Amino acid sequence: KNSKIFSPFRIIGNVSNGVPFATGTLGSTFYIVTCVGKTFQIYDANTLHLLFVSEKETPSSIVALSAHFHYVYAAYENKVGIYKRGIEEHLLELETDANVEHLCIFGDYLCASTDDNSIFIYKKSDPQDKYPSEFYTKLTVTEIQGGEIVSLQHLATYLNKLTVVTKSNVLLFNVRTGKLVFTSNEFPDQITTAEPAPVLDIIALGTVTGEVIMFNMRKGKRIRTIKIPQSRISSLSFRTDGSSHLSVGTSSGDLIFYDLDRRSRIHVLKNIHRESYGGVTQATFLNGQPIIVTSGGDNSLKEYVFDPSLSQGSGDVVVQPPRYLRSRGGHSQPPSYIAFADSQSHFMLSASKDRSLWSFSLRKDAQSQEMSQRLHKKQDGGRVG
Amino acid sequence: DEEDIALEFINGEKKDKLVNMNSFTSMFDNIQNVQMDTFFDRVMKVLT
Amino acid sequence: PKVVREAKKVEMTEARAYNADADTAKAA
Amino acid sequence: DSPVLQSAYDPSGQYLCYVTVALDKQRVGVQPTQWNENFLYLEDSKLKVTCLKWVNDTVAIILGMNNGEIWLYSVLANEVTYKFTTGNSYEIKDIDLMGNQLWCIDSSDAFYQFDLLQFKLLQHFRINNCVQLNKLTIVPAGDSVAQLLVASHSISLIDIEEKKVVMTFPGHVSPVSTLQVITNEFFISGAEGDRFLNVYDIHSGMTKCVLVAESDIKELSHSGQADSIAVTTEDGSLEIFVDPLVSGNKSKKSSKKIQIVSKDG
Amino acid sequence: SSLSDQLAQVASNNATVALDRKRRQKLHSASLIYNSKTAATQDYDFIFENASKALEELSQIEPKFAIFSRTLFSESSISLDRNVQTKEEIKDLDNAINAYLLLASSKWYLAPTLHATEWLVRRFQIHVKNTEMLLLSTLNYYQTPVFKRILSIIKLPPLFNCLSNFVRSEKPPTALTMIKLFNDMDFLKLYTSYLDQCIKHNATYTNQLLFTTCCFINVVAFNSNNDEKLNQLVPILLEISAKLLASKSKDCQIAAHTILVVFATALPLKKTIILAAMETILSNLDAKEAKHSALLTICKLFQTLKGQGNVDQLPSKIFKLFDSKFDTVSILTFLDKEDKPVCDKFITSYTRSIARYDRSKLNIILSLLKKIRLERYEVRLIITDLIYLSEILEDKSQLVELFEYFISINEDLVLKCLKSLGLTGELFEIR
Amino acid sequence: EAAWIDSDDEKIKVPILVTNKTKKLRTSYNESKINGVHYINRLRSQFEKIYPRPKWVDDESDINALTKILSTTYNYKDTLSNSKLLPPKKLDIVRLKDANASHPSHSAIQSLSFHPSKPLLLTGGYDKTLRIYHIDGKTNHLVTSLHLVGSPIQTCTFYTSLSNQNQQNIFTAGRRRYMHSWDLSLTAKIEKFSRLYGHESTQRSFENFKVAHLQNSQTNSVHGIVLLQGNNGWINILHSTSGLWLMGCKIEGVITDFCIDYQPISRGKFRTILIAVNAYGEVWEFDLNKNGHVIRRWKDQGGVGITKIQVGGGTTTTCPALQISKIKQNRWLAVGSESGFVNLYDRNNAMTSSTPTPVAALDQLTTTISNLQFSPDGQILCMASRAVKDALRLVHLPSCSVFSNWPTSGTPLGKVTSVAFSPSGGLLAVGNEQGKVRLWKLNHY
RNA sequence: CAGCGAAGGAUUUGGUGGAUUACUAGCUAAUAGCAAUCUA
Repeated sequence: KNSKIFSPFRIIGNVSNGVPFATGTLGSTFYIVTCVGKTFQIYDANTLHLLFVSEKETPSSIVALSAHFHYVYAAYENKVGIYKRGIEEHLLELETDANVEHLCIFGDYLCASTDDNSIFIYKKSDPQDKYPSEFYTKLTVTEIQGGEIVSLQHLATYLNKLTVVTKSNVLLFNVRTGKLVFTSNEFPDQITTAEPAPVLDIIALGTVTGEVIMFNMRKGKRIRTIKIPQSRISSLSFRTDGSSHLSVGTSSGDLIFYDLDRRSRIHVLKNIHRESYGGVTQATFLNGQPIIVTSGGDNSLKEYVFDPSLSQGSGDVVVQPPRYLRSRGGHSQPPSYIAFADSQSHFMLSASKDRSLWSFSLRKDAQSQEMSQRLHKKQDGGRVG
Repeated sequence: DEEDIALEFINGEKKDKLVNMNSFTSMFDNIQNVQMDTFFDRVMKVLT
Repeated sequence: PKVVREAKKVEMTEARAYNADADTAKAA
Repeated sequence: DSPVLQSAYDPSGQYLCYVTVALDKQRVGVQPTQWNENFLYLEDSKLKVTCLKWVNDTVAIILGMNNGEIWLYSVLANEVTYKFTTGNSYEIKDIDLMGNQLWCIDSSDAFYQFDLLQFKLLQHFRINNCVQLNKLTIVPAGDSVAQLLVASHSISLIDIEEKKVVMTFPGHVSPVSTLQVITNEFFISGAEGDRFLNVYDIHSGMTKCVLVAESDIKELSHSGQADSIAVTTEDGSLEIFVDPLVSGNKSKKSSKKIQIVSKDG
Repeated sequence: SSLSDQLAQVASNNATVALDRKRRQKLHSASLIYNSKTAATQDYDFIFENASKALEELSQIEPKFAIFSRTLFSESSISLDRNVQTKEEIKDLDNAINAYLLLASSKWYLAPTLHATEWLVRRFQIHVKNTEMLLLSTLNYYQTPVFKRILSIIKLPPLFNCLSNFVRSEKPPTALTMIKLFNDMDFLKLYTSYLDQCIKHNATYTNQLLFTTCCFINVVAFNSNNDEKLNQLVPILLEISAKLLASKSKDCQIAAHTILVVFATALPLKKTIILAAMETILSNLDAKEAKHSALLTICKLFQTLKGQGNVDQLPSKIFKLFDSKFDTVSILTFLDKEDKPVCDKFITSYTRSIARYDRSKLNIILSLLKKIRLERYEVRLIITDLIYLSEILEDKSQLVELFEYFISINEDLVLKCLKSLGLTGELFEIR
Repeated sequence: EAAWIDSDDEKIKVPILVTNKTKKLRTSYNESKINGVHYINRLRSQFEKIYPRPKWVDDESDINALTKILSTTYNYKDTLSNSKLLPPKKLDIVRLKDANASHPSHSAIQSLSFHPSKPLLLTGGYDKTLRIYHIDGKTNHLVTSLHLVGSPIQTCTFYTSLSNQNQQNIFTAGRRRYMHSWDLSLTAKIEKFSRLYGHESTQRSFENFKVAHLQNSQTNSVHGIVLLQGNNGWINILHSTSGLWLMGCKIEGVITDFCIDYQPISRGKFRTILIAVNAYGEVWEFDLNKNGHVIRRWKDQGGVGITKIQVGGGTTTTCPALQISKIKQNRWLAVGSESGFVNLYDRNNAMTSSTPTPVAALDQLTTTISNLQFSPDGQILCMASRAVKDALRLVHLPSCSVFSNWPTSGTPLGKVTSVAFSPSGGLLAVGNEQGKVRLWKLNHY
């Protein structure tokens, strides 16, 4: 209900929820747009401060968001909201009742897809204005053409093409004439992730068994396959600072860094995010940067940096393992008990059902930090029980 | 009889000789001008 | 003395990225 | 603390089936209520009894273990007769049956249909917008195989054919630990940790009464026409409410209290 | 950071270029041969001509150095300056230097390679710029005054940091310090890269391989009681084990067998990886010494296998491959060896495989069962497989002969296997 | 080369100099509108110079299997699945609830035992109150607690008959000249054995006894035996049901301890042997299913005063059998000294020696040992003193290596005085003098 | 000496990362272009 005394303000102490985030560049900066339930949030990536929030909530929960340069495309129950600086600038109502599932942005054509393999693509009225505002057409993938959808994206250097990734097949489109062009081969198991590569026209796509196929869509083939035992894969990425490094993220909370020039595991990371809250929901390299931004479903966002090598002569063969860098988290379960620390209403304390205690700061949301459970040693001779 | 055949299974194992951190320091005294087959026999006799 | 496994101040270098704006066209 | 892991009465209250642990292995014992020594042991420590229910009519327990099996276990022949598998190796959280048809609920939130006359898996469905789920109860309206009542932490109601949430209820701050239908319109809910049972209407969803114990509830029995509700507190006392649905107009207190003290203090 | 370290970086960057007379003589006075006040008056042509003489005598004792005469020890090389030319030709320069360094890694016992490499040091400045390949090429000779000299003149790389109290000390660095050098995988991935280059150039030899293998088993020894470190350290030692078997030399093959046997007794591996290791060490087996050592290491690999499924069938394509590389009479005389190594689990799997995938020549299994003693679950599984074999194919004199031998010793075993499967009356019916 | 042809891009034309970012990929200052496939090739080269083209795409298009399996898996240890045995030098203990915590004790814990099949622990101390607990991993309570005045008990144990398994007699004894038997029947009926028939001049105490089955060997009246110690060299074997002196055996030199080793003879026949030591440490090994006469005698390699001998591996007092066919020949013997040196002997070759060498002669705990017991399956040896705190070690065998990870200094063992195992559960129980008995379990079992 | 006491305990010290002011994104020639380029 509406009130007359208290107005709601903000849900503080909340970082991620498990929706795959997106990233965007501005000059030589990087911002991370993460979802928190209904509103989203825009961090930066250098100091990982908060920068923006949506000025008002969404009707349903946000299911999928992406980001071009200034603009953030949120997607919930039936619509896609084009946002600027955390302020909504244009709704886009889809021509259905079907719930939207995924989207991509490229060139002029925005492209969103519902939960029945129906793809509304939209077009900018003027090839000069800032965001796609005008409905162009509606493609529809049928069950003859492939399975039910799981991602879509326009990989690079393709003249107004698109790549829909189903559960059984990869299938391109020419979005100007609305035409399919190239259905791929058959794939014998369910695939769940597909991210493009910074090399020419190939896309890495990982299955429910732990294999990564590398489809070359211009050739229509596969180039290589990375096999991994019984890992429910969740999120791929590539590193683009020259030294080629693939990075898979397994929903068992694993992050595996593969070299590709010599097909070797560089370093595994175990239990980076918690298993039960989804594992590694989304992990990506910032392009032209040797850092990693991971986000789990357990209300945590992390950055892992790759150090320079210690072998000044060998170089790319000896790779230092990833350090841990800045991270922002809350507790991952609903908070049990809540206090206010100071009279100035600056710090507040939470203690949650996951047995952690945090000092949130409701003034500036990079000051919130976990209190630490390291016992002061008994200076009378006793041993800690 | 399943725990009996399991107990016979664990009975059928002889004394191995484990490795420990100061078992192979002696090889560095005769790493010089020694044929590698004789080295392999030396490491197997210090192993078992 | 052990090998100095040592971190440093990290810095975000310049990005250099293809953008998708040049990937569409129009019939003339 | 109780060395009984869990226990349940047969309908009409003559036998008790209780799971205890005995040298890191659970064993199930049955006992009448006016000696029996057929302890069904379990195999290993990684296999413990999560939930159990009598059936009614070759007399049998069914025992949902913590791996994805329902051991339909006869009491006369001292062994598990049938082993209802699931597809996942996930630990189940509750079972409830009506006639032939039986429902199981997973840790991965799925709902499983079984039939103890034909030993198949009928259907298999997870649903959106209910995630932490730990116990259900089929709502009886004669042959209402539809409209079962699922509960953890906010109680939901589910038709089995339209397969959506039809009505949500104010749950508790804790996970629900007892969920017992008492009439054709009312059901007891009670969480763990809390002293506060509450009767909910299943049509309008308004709380009629809140039953206040004097300690934490552990289990409860009720009469057939809900004219008497006996709960057992956590500290081992017993609180029996007489006539809980007749009006202390909103929060009914404990009517009679029974403890069993020895003569040794 | 701060200014002092911020330009100590550029000092280390431009340490190779001499900027005046004092730094020029402090840079030129580094030498593998002469001391400081002698070396500060040499010119380039002097050390070049005696190095070229050292090179041509080294090239007639090894015919693969005239290429370095043509492209690195030529007359224009005394005018070729290193830090005056672009990154691509300096890349050509130092990979040619690395080729020379791994090629001349063997010759360091004899002074022609010292005088051959000292001009390379004095001119192309490998004692400051190309230091890594130099150190881990001459690391075998660590009790020698050539290594003490080269470590006294080197500028020490960030990996070899444990040696920095052995610069200009008369004590050679000890074996414990060599292990503590080898004891991190940042060094080990480097050293495996270097050994990969040595394999694909075939510059491997009996002293480098001996030293490498001895330090690797000492690393595994230090990481005996660290399960996480040992599991971290698997996929590099096993990696170069498999890359070491891909070569042709008997010495690197038996070095692969050595690291494999010590690693298998270090920690219990899985059945699939130990079977892949068995077929891998078999799939490139040529010389007789490699045959002998590989048989010993296969027996010990299978002896250090626990859990159920330990004495099961090795499959068909590894079984016929084992029989192709090793005939039956070699197995028989190896079992006839008087030292009697413990090979009971491998021989058990071998008996079950010869009874299931050949089922034709049972004189072999009877003979070697006579030749060794064997434990009870092993012989129980053998006679169970024999029961299944005797019922699928018709009984023979060899089969009933070994059966009555297992009557003659330990009757109640085959009685209890008949109690599991049938009855001794039914077995005498099938007699 | 392309598996598909778009057939639409070649008829397009784009003025590339409309904006800033698309005007650098011209090639002349007079060309304005370019063809589609030319445009694709131009921006394709622009992509290939904005990210370079590495070698791993043009590598290929998918003696090797070691590399292949090594690049496949991560966990390079099989022990997740079965393991069937112990891992050496690092065991998987966990802690449980303190088994004295429900109803505590006051004196030391001089005896501690398990029921052979039922989940029952027995505790007995000098405060002459033998308690019995039902034990489990969460909260373990006191079933009964017999108290008997004027008899501070020293050692006490369970016993079941091998034949009909429905006897469940406790036997208890202290420093006095009487011991007590008990048929447990969930008000108790206990009998007081004190009738010494043959020898009455050799017991100043009953404080050391064992209980052991035997066969009749002309019939099969398998029945019990109490084995009491004496004072000079005397150990007397009684009956357990009746109380008759069966016979006695004297060794030369002072008895320090003794143990019982059974061995099968046929399917349904078995033979019991008693092993006894001096302080000097030459043992007598004599069967007692016929009359008690020495069939083997040899000598421990060392020891000035040896303190405690315990056999194990197969079945024994602490791990008893239930069916007569379920009885098993032992494997390991162990002898422990006042100096702390425990030798452990194999007994698959050392029935032939007449002077056997030890498999290992370990010494890790310094002071004198008091209790040592094997596992019910013969993989853990458990050694413990009664002199200093944290004076217990666990030895993995057949590798004969002490476990390193446990016990640390921070374990709350206390000054240990007794220890016992589970028959099956791998549930270990330690007792000290200050009263409490603590409980651990071994996760491999 | 004691007790405390779940597969160690107790200290010295470097580096990095987050705070120490109250969280509206980068650059430039700034009612716009850039982020692959401001050049013709």
